[PDB]
Amino acid sequence: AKLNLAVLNNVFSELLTQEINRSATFLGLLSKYPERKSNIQWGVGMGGT
Amino acid sequence: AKLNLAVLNNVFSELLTQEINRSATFLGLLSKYPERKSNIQWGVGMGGT
Repeated sequence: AKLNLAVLNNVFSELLTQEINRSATFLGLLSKYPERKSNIQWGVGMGGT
Repeated sequence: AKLNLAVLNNVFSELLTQEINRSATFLGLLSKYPERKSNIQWGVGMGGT
């Protein structure tokens, strides 16, 4: 018959461990640009002469 | 009939040599901590978003 076997409390501690891998490497070097249009159009030149 | 044949002192020497391996290598570098609690509780964060 313990006098504090039901009053002692369970407290965690500030030790959150980052376990999941959410990395972004190839997104991090593509030299981003703000295109506010409907579709990107440029010109490709083949031969023929 | 010899004079000092019965009266002999068998004195030892200062040559105690220990032949045991009481080494603590992996224990001696763990950066020991004191704690006063029932059990350590921390939080491991997984993914899910």
